[PDB]
Amino acid sequence: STGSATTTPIDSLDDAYITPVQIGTPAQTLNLDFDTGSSDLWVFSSETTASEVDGQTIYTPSKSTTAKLLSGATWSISYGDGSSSSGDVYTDTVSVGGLTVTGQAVESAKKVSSSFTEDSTIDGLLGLAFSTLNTVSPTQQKTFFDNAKASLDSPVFTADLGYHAPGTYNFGFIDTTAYTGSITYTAVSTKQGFWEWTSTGYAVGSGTFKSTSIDGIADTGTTLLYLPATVVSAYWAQVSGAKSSSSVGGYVFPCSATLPSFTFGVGSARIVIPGDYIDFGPISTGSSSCFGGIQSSAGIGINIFGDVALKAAFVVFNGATTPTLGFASK
Repeated sequence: STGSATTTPIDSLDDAYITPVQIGTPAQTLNLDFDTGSSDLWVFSSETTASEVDGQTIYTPSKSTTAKLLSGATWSISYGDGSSSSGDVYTDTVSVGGLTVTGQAVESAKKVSSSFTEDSTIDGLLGLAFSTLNTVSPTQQKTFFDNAKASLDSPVFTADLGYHAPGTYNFGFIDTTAYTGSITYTAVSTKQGFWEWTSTGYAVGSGTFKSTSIDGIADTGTTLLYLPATVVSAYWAQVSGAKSSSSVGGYVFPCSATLPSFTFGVGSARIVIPGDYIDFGPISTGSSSCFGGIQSSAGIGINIFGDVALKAAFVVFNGATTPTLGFASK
């Protein structure tokens, strides 16, 4: 089997991408944030604290003939951005882009933190990290991809995120029309439950490539590219008036700037992030200070190849017995 679903920026900045997910019978379509940096499929639901729902589409398990309470199961998750959600769990039929998993753990939010409530466009998350990170207790649950894997033509999904445009998540096949050149595959460590790999280095603009190992995660659920402060300083040093602002919480640059590209290495291959991808627009409406899409990972404890990096590539999440990560230009 295969699935293919369009993923759509939630706003003009590509702050996140939502992918329609059918849950239950008859289908309830929720727009979920596919997150290769987490392993919970959780949704706004009929159970979510009413004051914490503001425009989201909710899953109502009671309207799904295939929903079953996973008795006693609860979940609680805190993301790298300080957001959180928790609740109970149903099993239900979940389809993504024509690919159906029966018995998917659908984690029903009772509580969501303010950032979720405030984002009316995101009805929940569909985690695509390793199921070892799943927060369901006392019985940890598998991700959608883990549940689908055995049925897929190939144990892979691909992320083809758009810059200011829809992209595609494919399950079980590699669209050889979706990228240029070859896919370069690179080793993954699952030791932290992430799609963790080692970039072979970087270049800033037309600058010489710096060969240096950068351990990071391929995280579709993270907007920006978070790299060691040395790399990020090197990048922003090439933008007149760019500065790290503690008040704003990262590098800002003059909205009048033309950003340089950022290249990151995948083995001997190079993925070029156009400078426009690194522009996250005014820090506040009407500000002439723009937020940078390349930020220091120093305060995180992990480098994150988020959407800024991944949308420059066709990315293969190879969930074979030995997982690997493929990057292609597109």
